[PDB]
Amino acid sequence: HHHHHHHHGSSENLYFQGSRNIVGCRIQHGWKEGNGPVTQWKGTVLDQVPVNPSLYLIKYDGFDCVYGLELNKDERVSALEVLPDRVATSRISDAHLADTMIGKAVEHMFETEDGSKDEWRGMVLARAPVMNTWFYITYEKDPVLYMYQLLDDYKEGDLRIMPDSLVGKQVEYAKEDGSKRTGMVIHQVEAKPSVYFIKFDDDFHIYVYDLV
Amino acid sequence: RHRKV
Repeated sequence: HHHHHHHHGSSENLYFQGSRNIVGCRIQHGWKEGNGPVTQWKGTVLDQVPVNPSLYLIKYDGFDCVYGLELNKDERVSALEVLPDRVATSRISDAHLADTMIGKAVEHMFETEDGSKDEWRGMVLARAPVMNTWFYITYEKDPVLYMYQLLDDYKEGDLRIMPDSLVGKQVEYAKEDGSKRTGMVIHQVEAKPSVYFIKFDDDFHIYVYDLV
Repeated sequence: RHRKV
């Protein structure tokens, strides 16, 4: 019969996306911030979220914040090369000392713009998973996930110390301005199990909530 | 010696 085709396609045209495992990898790709210009980003893929494998956690060279990014889907992302990357292990100087910062409150020194001494209380959550001489750390009055070489910090005296599940679950946040923002819980902290990571659809930050 | 953004 001689009709107009309508949702025409073909099964051949239909390749998988996110085939190759890029965990551990070093990546460059482009970034089109709105109508803005196409800058290049380089970084290191730390994890791939088990309960949403569209989602990668990237550490970008010289951004302190960990980024959750849906690397294949996201259309601000272009030209995604996986660099080959080295036979440089970087092992850890003192792992008795590193293994007793997991879990601890800490006080972390930051310069202000004038070069004056600011200290921010945080918590150290875990050692980062690919670059395992960095730590996941979150802060009390910035509760998103950050990454630093907290030994280097301790070493130069810039850091001090003192004494089932719902992973998968979609969640929304109740703004006092009426709207909602939908995300999902993506990780549970092995050290402080009352602590989880949320990732909201409209933002690349991983947020750390204590949910008990 | 860390700058806040």
